[PDB]
Amino acid sequence: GISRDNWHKRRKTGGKRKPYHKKRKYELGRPAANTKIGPRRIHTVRVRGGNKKYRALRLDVGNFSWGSECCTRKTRIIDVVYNASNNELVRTKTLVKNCIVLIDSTPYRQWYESHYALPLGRKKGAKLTPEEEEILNKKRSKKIQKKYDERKKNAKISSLLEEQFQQGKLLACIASRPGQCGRADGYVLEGKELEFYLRKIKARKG
Amino acid sequence: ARGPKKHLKRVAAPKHWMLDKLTGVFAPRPSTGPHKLRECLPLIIFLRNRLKYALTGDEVKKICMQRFIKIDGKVRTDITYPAGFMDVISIDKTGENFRLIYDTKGRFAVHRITPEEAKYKLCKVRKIFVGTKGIPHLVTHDARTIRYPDPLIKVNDTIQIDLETGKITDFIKFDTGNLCMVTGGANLGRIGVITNRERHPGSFDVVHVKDANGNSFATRLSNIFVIGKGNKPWISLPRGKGIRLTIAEERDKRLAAKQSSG
Amino acid sequence: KRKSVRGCIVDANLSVLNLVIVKKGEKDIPGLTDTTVPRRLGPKRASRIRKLFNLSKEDDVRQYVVRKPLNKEGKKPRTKAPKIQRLVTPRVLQHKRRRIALKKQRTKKNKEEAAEYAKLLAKRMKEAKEKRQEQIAKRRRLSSL
RNA sequence: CAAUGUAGGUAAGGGAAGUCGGCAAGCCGGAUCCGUAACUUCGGGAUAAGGAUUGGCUCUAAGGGCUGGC
RNA sequence: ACUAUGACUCUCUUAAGGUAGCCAAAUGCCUCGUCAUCUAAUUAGUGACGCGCAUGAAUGGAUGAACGAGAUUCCCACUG
RNA sequence: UCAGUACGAGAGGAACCGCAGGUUCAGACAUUUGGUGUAUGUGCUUGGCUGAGGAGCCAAUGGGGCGAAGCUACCAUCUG
RNA sequence: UACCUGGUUGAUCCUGCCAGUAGCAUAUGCUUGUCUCAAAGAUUAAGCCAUGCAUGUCUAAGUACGCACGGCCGGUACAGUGAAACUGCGAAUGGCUCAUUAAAUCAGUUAUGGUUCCUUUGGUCGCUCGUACUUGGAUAACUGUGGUAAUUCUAGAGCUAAUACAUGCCGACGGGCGCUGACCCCCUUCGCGGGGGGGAUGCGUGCAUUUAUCAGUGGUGACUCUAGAUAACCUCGGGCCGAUCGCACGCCCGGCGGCGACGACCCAUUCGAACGUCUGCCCUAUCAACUUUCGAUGGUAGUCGCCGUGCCUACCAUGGUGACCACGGGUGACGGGGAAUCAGGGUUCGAUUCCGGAGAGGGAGCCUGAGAAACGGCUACCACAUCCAAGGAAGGCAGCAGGCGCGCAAAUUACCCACUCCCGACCCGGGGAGGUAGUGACGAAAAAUAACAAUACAGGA
RNA sequence: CAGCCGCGGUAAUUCCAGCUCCAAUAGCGUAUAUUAAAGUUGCUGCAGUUAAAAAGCUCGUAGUUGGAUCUUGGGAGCGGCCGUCCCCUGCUCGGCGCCGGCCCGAAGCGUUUACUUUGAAAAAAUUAGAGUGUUCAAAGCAGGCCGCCUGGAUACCGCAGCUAGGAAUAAUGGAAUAGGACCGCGGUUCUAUUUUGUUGGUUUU
RNA sequence: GCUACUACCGAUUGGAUGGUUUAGUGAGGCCCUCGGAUCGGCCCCGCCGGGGUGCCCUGGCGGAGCGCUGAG
Ligand SMILES: [Mg+2]
Ligand SMILES: [Mg+2]
Ligand SMILES: [Mg+2]
Ligand SMILES: [Mg+2]
Ligand SMILES: [Mg+2]
Ligand SMILES: [Mg+2]
Ligand SMILES: [Mg+2]
Ligand SMILES: [Mg+2]
Ligand SMILES: [Mg+2]
Ligand SMILES: [Mg+2]
Ligand SMILES: [Mg+2]
Ligand SMILES: [Mg+2]
Ligand SMILES: [Mg+2]
Ligand SMILES: [Mg+2]
Ligand SMILES: [Mg+2]
Ligand SMILES: [Mg+2]
Ligand SMILES: [Mg+2]
Ligand SMILES: [Mg+2]
Ligand SMILES: [Mg+2]
Ligand SMILES: [Mg+2]
Ligand SMILES: [Mg+2]
Ligand SMILES: [Mg+2]
Ligand SMILES: [Mg+2]
Ligand SMILES: [Mg+2]
Ligand SMILES: [Mg+2]
Ligand SMILES: [Mg+2]
Ligand SMILES: [Mg+2]
Ligand SMILES: [Mg+2]
Ligand SMILES: [Mg+2]
Ligand SMILES: [Mg+2]
Ligand SMILES: [Mg+2]
Ligand SMILES: [Mg+2]
Ligand SMILES: [Mg+2]
Ligand SMILES: [Mg+2]
Ligand SMILES: [Mg+2]
Ligand SMILES: [Mg+2]
Ligand SMILES: [Mg+2]
Ligand SMILES: [Mg+2]
Ligand SMILES: [Mg+2]
Ligand SMILES: [Mg+2]
Ligand SMILES: [Mg+2]
Ligand SMILES: [Mg+2]
Ligand SMILES: [Mg+2]
Ligand SMILES: [Mg+2]
Ligand SMILES: [Mg+2]
Repeated sequence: GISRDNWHKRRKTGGKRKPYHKKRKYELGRPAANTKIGPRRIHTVRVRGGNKKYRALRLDVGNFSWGSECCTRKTRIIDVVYNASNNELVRTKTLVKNCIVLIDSTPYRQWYESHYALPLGRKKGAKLTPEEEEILNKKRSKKIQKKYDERKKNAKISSLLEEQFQQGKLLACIASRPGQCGRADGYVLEGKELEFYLRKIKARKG
Repeated sequence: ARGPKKHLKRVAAPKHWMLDKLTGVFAPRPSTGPHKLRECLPLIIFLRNRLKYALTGDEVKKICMQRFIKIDGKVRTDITYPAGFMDVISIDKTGENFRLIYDTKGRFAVHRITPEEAKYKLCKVRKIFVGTKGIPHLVTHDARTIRYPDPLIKVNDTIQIDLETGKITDFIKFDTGNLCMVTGGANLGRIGVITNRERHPGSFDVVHVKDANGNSFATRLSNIFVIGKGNKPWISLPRGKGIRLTIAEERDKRLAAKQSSG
Repeated sequence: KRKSVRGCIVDANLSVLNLVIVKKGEKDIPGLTDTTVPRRLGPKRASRIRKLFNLSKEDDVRQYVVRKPLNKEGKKPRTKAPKIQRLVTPRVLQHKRRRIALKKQRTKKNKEEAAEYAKLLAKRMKEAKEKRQEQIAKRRRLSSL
């Protein structure tokens, strides 16, 4: 099989190694998972010692996290945008670690709205006819007004994130190894790092 | 090799068991246990080779299957269970508790004691692990995991347990002045006061000792076993006191003993 | 192991056909229909016996079970029954009480043990704080000296 | 729109057995990238031999001028 | 001092008597010389042998890379 | 097949009627396989020419694939 | 016991070699009465094998409706044996050999703060807030039809279990702890306010798991250690929180109960295993420069993998070794512990009963398993072999005996688990491991084949 | 025949026989690899004018070896002029404690190798070796008193690695365009933190 | 000159053995995406019991969509 070993290659000096044994079962590698976007399909793997490994192949959602507000949520995986390893992980829609996916802003806009009583997104022009979000933002009691007005002091948000929210889509980085755990969990890109990757995309575009 | 070895040759057994050259090809392989393969003594050996009650395995099997013997306050029917140092092999029919302690030579000695003092034993602790809910756990040399101990029980200490319950009663701290059995290597079965402790990062720390007769000797911690406050023991010690007298002193005493026997 | 067999597709290139008569037709065949053979066994495990005969959870099976006779020369006639499996019997009920009193025991151990550790530890901190108060009185003396 | 010719073509299997004789026809052919022995007047031999690639469509990048580190 | 041969010597004939090298070659009758290789099989071809009917030294001898619309023999691929 | 027989010490070893097939030769035919193929039948395609698309043409049979009919081969088949 | 002698010459003295001398193996020759130990098809051919055996196993306690044996007190299961078959565990050890392989294996030395572990031992095992007085359905063994030329080859019809496979609750569990919070109260103020509390309803509410942010009980030389707080996440090809089993049978105007067996997820443990560090190996120059896009030396990001690393992928950088003998070629080289020899220095050997490695015709590939890239497990191709009704079948002694062949060159198809130990579900089974005899002048130890007296004789104090 | 020198050509101490005699004795002979002998591969330990032998000469990087020079002495007590025992670092927390100071103990730091001494650490088996009447011995690790008594030791174990002592011999640095030491003075910039009875913030000291 | 033995060159693009490799073809596993012989399960109606209060739950006899859906 795909052996992992040093012996198959040269020494530092250049001399060639004569092999002293045939291939062993510990000198073992395995085929890459390459889990793609789609409706759930995870195959399980026996390994050494009778252990388990949930190798993902298709994967629709992930438990993506917003780190600053500390409000992680399970969300459908909409699209792969960019991949630093090989542009072919961008070209062919294939999920791996360090994949820059996109996600639906709405749950984040919804949570902040519940917390601070402020708007998130809402392109300049649209207004809620149901009035449920404004009813939620208004009608505060006296006791609870001290709390929410004080929250307004730290209820500021960045323009760069807010502009995407207006658009609706957050950049997310996968962290969990799907071929390991069977999940495609990750964390949203933020701030200066985000300006960087947009600068790199601006450069890749040229 | 595709895995672990199940047999043992008669010669590879450690010589400090004093196994002979010519009776047979094999030695009895210890099952895994609380004690390492090379520091331990099989029950069959303590019985036939050492105690000499039974000649063959059929007689050991029937005596073992009567179930009188109770190792560390719990019944054990695996004949190659490694009963080790300070380990009280108790027999009920005879009314005879023995404790496995070392002679002046590396070997063990037949040091009988009464059942009253023989009724408890000692255990050196190796490491303090913090448990699943802020619950301190301990780990001894013989694999007993005791939880909720005092934080004051520390790294090189000992504890005076109870065989019936399996719970720490008291403990003796590693400090200057304490007695110390040497439990491995060249000075194996020596006894002496802790005169000085010499630190070494990386390579492990040396302990300088002074014999009752002023004969200094050093030893590394792995082969160390704390045994009492000051130079005064709380336990029964072998005849000899782990002294390891010299060849000249043995020539005089052994020879004189031959002269006394006549 | 790799072995050669023949294909499922039927033709004259065959030696046998094992045939199972499903529906009993017009004529009456003497070899087959006349000699009746019963089914050797019925549910063995009591739980499938319970599903079989719709018996309740509480009542006894021993009463309803059929037992076929045994009889030949020399020996007396006998009847051999099955091992009642899944029987809620006084012994098993004792086992049931047993695990719960043992669970009582592990819960008793965990609780008494945590309270004992809390007392020993809180007492240790009380003496350590008193000795620190002693260190502080020595601390004011040491600074004044 | 027959034979005979003259000049053109193509053929399963076999592959010079035909024949004074591979005569004639046929195989090979241009470029890039590898690789290239015997011998030698040491200049050659040399496109030696021997291999691989080659289309369409859609993109990136590197090389220049002129005026007031741009 | 096996036979053969003749290192060596003499003589007749002419003014000496084929030295170095080479071959059954484009030069050899008898001749398809004999042996080996190349073929299932070879009067051809190639490498040694030499008694050379009648080899041979500027009437030039021997070799020798590159070149030849030069003469023959064999092998690969290829083909009416 | 007759026949492992007659004959002959053995080794060895037939012949006559019947049956199944073959070689060579001659005379026909073309159901099937193959060949041919400018029905210039039909896709593809190189260079150019008709403003572009579409539909087409020239390059001495432009080139390459597959191919009807018809002629036709111990290279298919039949009969003597 | 740190030793030399003959030989070139007409004779002498030298350098100098040849032959002698004594050990240690292998073979063969001749001879041979006793007793105690004892090697034994490596050297050629990692050439080929007919035959037999060499690993199986059951408790009172996983499964009995075959009387196949068995108490007679039954009809309110089962006294008790039990072929068989399912279940479970093991068969990765031992054994045999030394062809390959030259900083590799090995030795010593350390490290895993970079890891896994069937089992053994010890900790945990009504911590979840939401039919359990116990659920579901096959299947074998059995009976009855058969098939083949041929395999311990097997098909169809009737059936049936579980500590196999599936589903799943009330319970303890009665509430807490975070958040939500209609509304309510107190205080203060002209009131908004400002201060203090509560509060319907809802969300969460075990261990284990995964990701992110915040802070610093017990450790360390130093942890991104240990532990804590919050947000939440969790594959149905479902993780745990016992749908088992045996021995006694008690105690409370059917309720509480014992001692075990077995099976459980996680944590420690043991046997150890596995990667790395340091230093050390024989001949050769008639081998002086080597490596590279098929990774050579670094870097960045990933893949795989239990982690660290060109292990693998992609993009950059252009490095690394060399007269201190690299590189390449040889080795009649598995390594070591050791043996022989000796004054002191040294020289050669070491397949071989202990350790480590590799291997079972050649190479390759894989299922199953905690553990195998297994060879007395499978699938190919190659080499070789065995039968056929012509379609097909089956194969591997570098296990033991024994045999072919090679050779100068090497043993009886013996007996036994009684000793030593090992396996298994085990108080009961098995063991060509092992032991025991037979042959055996490789060799070691001790020890007969005559001793004495008296008579003659020859000699001597 | 004879490993070699040599024997055998008619009195053969050398052949074939007999007669004797020698060595070793249940063992000896023959062959081959191999070892001491070999100061004939030599580091200890060879040769090199003439027996075999020095490049025709000089230059030359690695390799190998390299002058001299720096700490000698001192104090108290000791033994038969002589020898030996006792001593020859420095720079936050407590008691030999004594009347803030002094000393000691402890923690941390030390310009650096080779060299030498210790310990630990080393798998057993083997070797040497203590003990031990296998009837001696070769062997084994057992045995011995008439219930008891004992043994079942020990040494060597290269090389490299570690551990603490010693500092003569051999390296190696240091202050020379003084950007040189001590111990001090004052700025510029940055802060460990203590602070003003209680709510908050800063600079100072 | 004669007798015997030993290595050497030597046409035969000589032959025979292994050993690294370049290039064509390339069985067969392992992995993946489809596939779905075949065998279920649920629901749907008609003919009937048992329990409940014209409606809810169960077992049989027929059909068929296979309405949905599973192992494979
Ligand atoms: Mg043709
Ligand atoms: Mg053709
Ligand atoms: Mg002709
Ligand atoms: Mg021709
Ligand atoms: Mg031509
Ligand atoms: Mg040419
Ligand atoms: Mg010729
Ligand atoms: Mg001439
Ligand atoms: Mg001319
Ligand atoms: Mg002329
Ligand atoms: Mg001429
Ligand atoms: Mg020529
Ligand atoms: Mg006949
Ligand atoms: Mg036709
Ligand atoms: Mg045609
Ligand atoms: Mg067009
Ligand atoms: Mg055609
Ligand atoms: Mg002489
Ligand atoms: Mg002379
Ligand atoms: Mg000399
Ligand atoms: Mg000699
Ligand atoms: Mg022999
Ligand atoms: Mg005799
Ligand atoms: Mg052999
Ligand atoms: Mg050998
Ligand atoms: Mg083995
Ligand atoms: Mg070898
Ligand atoms: Mg050794
Ligand atoms: Mg070994
Ligand atoms: Mg090794
Ligand atoms: Mg092997
Ligand atoms: Mg195999
Ligand atoms: Mg066998
Ligand atoms: Mg095996
Ligand atoms: Mg063999
Ligand atoms: Mg036995
Ligand atoms: Mg055997
Ligand atoms: Mg004589
Ligand atoms: Mg000598
Ligand atoms: Mg020598
Ligand atoms: Mg001379
Ligand atoms: Mg000379
Ligand atoms: Mg000179
Ligand atoms: Mg000279
Ligand atoms: Mg000097």
